[PDB]
Amino acid sequence: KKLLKCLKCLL
Amino acid sequence: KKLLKCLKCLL
Repeated sequence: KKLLKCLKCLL
Repeated sequence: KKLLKCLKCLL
């Protein structure tokens, strides 16, 4: 939903 | 996290 959130979610 | 959830989350 946001870029830093995406990184946190994927990792 | 899961594929159908991703679709729902993106759209």
